Amino acid sequence: NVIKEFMRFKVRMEGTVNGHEFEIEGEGEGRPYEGHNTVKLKVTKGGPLPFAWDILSPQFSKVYVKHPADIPDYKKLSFPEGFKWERVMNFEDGGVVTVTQDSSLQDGCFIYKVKFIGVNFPSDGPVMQKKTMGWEASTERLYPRDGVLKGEIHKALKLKDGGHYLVEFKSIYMAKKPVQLPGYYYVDSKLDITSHNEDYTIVEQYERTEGRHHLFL
Amino acid sequence: NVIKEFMRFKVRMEGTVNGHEFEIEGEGEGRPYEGHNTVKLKVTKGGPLPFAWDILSPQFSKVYVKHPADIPDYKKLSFPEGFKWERVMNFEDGGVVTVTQDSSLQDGCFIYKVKFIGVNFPSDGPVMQKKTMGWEASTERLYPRDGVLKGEIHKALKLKDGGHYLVEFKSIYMAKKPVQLPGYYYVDSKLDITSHNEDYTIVEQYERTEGRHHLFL
Amino acid sequence: NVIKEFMRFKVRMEGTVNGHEFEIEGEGEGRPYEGHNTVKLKVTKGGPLPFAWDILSPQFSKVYVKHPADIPDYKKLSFPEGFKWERVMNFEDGGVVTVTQDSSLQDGCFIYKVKFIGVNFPSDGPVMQKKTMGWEASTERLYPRDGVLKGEIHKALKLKDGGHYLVEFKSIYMAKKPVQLPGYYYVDSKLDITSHNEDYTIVEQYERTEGRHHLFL
Amino acid sequence: NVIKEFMRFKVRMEGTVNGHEFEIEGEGEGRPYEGHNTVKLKVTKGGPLPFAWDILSPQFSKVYVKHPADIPDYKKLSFPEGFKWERVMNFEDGGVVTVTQDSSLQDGCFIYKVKFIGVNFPSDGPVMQKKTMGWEASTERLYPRDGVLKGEIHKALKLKDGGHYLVEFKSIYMAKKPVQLPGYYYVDSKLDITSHNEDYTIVEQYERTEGRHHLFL
Repeated sequence: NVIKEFMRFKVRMEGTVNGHEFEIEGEGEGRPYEGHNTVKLKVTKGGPLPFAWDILSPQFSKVYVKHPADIPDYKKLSFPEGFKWERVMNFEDGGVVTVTQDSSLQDGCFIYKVKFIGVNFPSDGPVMQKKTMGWEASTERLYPRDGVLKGEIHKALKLKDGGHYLVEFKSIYMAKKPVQLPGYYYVDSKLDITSHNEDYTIVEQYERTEGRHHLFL
Repeated sequence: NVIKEFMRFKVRMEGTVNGHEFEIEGEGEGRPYEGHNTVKLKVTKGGPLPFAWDILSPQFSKVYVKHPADIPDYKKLSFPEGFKWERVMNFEDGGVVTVTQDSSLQDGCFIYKVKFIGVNFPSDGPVMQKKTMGWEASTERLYPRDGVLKGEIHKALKLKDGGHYLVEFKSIYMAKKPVQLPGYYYVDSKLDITSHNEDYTIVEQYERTEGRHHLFL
Repeated sequence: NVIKEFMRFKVRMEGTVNGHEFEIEGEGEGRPYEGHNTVKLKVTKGGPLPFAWDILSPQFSKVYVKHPADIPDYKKLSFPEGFKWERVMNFEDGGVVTVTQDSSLQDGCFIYKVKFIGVNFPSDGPVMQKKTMGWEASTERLYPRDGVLKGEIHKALKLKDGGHYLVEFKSIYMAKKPVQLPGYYYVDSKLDITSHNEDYTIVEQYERTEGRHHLFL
Repeated sequence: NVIKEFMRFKVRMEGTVNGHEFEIEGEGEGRPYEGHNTVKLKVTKGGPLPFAWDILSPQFSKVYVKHPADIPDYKKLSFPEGFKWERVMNFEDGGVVTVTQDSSLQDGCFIYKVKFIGVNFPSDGPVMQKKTMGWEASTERLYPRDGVLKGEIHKALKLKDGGHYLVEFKSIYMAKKPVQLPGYYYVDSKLDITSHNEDYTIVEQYERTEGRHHLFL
């Protein structure tokens, strides 16, 4: 087995939001079978960011989702080769983001390569004015489709003046080799920003993430 | 107590799907504080239906959602006056449905009046070809907004040739009198068709529905 | 040919916007082959309306669209039997409307029966606060699909304090019996509110609508 | 004065579609005040492309749009500094694309830098199976919003076996310096693939694009 009880990872993101180009690099670690992982990020180019860090936080590790024995762990089974993941984030005020990523395993460490493009965010909106205060804990709905695994989430960012800023996530997970696909299931996640410097150029995150069947089944 | 341990309801739906006009009348019952109810429906006009019954099933009782003590039960608190609910159902193949309903209390019995309009369903699609096999259990994401309660769900209809037919639900719950609104929370639901006649003109449904905080909190 | 150079019509709408029920009845007339028609409406029940009239204005006659000889006039050809039309109106601030209609012909007079359900409009939004000042002239993109005619438009309502309120229209035109379908084409339209009383309970409208190929063809 | 009657351009694209990375370089020319331009493209990395070329064709020069004297030419006025343009392409089968671009003027030649991310395209769909055969001529609806110029289009890809594959374009044009914005208007366009080799690694395109008021005004 190539996936140990403790695994480290390296991540690199090249992105663009409302015309602003940036590059982020980071290191992370966690326990794949327990559903715990952490990551320390640094904005290497284009810093400081003129937008909310929160839109970038869920783009930095679903191989770390704790899966019970009866639910095929598609993402873990895809290794050593790995998987690719794609995403559409539809924000309630017109903002749209598409993400494309490659997950590989090189010398016992997971390697993540992310590309991000965020467009149509209002200048006076919560993203461009940094009015967000982290994500609420979420629940993803997953199912097999077109030979790959897909998942959707109704997420929300908490606001400074109170209230929520709603975002719909549509994710696609694609294995680099044909492996076992699960049926209809759910993934609960809670991402927290554990520490950050004043301008968000150095950020530390934590994520608890577990897969399960619906409670009524 | 205005809402008793055991409550009955009467429901009437006037609808249109792909130009086909129909009317449905029903009678139901259940336990509001336990999170479960049943309903028997009869197609009084426009029978037999040339589309999947399943798209109509979740339009026939959220006052029956079991809520913990720490989550304000907005829908129960709205009574004797009651509440109105509205909904948008966005199907993956282009089909769209808007629903509008009024919930009142007349002489110890809940009265539900539903109006349904379903449009843009492909003639060769699972709705018009009756290829659906019930809903999978679901999880609604709720939050307060614009002085009322809103909730969204990523639902799915099971297909007989295998696979899923995806539908996004967007619901709005509006009290007739200003009552206490809850915060961010979730409602798990599971609707089953318990019995039906050959042409789906007489149908019986069961729904278990419970409110809760996200499992990681 | 059952459709003459001058044709009259009568229309009735039963609708609901944000829980508010209403009924509208009207009489109209126009010239089918010239591309223009007029209509006088009166709110028979639910008057005065607490929302903007403008959202109802495009639901009151596409058989009146002028078509050149080289573009099959599907809607005119559908008569004496007639056609049914359905619509989805997606507003930028979340408001969603579905409309279903039946168009028939009785002794030289077209009979229109409309059902309208409008949901999710913000209470402080331009619809519920009556801040709209009529529609801008529009351009519909049409094409045949699933044995019927479809069309989409990027429309906009002019705002009182300046700016626009965007709405995407998705319409489906369905002949009761199969008749010749056109290919890809466009329809230019301009609807005007010619007169109205103070509370919009009596309203007169004018529409100019003509079909054409794209100008670069 | 800076934009001459005849202007040349260089374009570079770094993109990803369904996990497949590619790079495209090209050179074009045309007449800005007349509303027409040409471009020759070469796939420099990731060739041959396993998807339809057509989705990339409209990403390679709106400074070339012929504008009448009464409609402020925002994009031409933005020069020598230039503009940035962003886009969302919503395909009817779930595919989503976000594009971000930078347009500048260097040594009397326009320089275009494009980043493209395409996600959620079905493996058996029109894009991944190359079932498309060019775009139909289109009509963009433009308006000023949030201090910038926005435009939406209901586009369509012609299918090899007949019918259309629908795509909704949402574009945002942002000048690098505060310049005069137009009002509500339209842009007609027709993009043709004039020449290509067997695997689409070398492609030549032509575009005729002109701005105008609605025909009824």
